[PDB]
Amino acid sequence: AQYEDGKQYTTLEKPVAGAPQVLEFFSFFCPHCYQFEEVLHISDNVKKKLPEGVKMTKYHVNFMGGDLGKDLTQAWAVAMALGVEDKVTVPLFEGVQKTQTIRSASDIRDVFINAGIKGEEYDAAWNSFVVKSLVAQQEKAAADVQLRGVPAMFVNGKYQLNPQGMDTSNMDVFVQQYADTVKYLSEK
Repeated sequence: AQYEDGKQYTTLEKPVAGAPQVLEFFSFFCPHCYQFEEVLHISDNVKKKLPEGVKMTKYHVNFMGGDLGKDLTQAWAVAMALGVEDKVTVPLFEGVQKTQTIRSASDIRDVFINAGIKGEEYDAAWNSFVVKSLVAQQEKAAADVQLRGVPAMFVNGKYQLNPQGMDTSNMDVFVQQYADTVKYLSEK
C-alpha cells in the first residue's frame, strides 16, 4: 500500500488505552524538536489537516538535560496550566539551544517573566498540586509507550510516526507528508 507499517509509521506492540488522540513528545534540548517547532511548524500543520473532534496534546520529557530537563518539564506543566504555551515555546527553545542563557530554574522563570507572566503567578503555578499532576501526566504518558527518543508523535495510542521513512530533500514536502500521515492514521 501507499502507507505501510514500518514505513511512515510503526505499530506499538503494546497499545495504550485512553490515550490522547494526537500525542506529541519533545524536549527543549532536542535539536530536531527545535527544527520541528521553529522551522517546520509540525504541530500547527498537523492541526490544520486534522478532522473536527480531534484534540492535540504536547508533552515535555525528562530524559534529556538531567536536572534542567525535569525543571523544563515542570515549566511546561506551568505553561499548560496558564495557557501560555505559545508565548514561551520559542524563547525556551532559543534560550536552551541558540543563546544558551538557560542554565537553571531561575533562567527558565525569566523567560516567563519576560513573556509577561507575573512572578507571583508563575511561582504559585510552579508550586501548585495542579502542576504536580500535570507533571505526573507527562511522565505517565511517556512511560506508557516506553519513550526513549524525541521528537515523537503517537496517534490513538497505537501508531507512532516514523519520519526517517519520509523524504527530507524538501522541507515543505516533509511536513505535508508528515501531516497527511497523521491524518491517515487518524481515520484508520
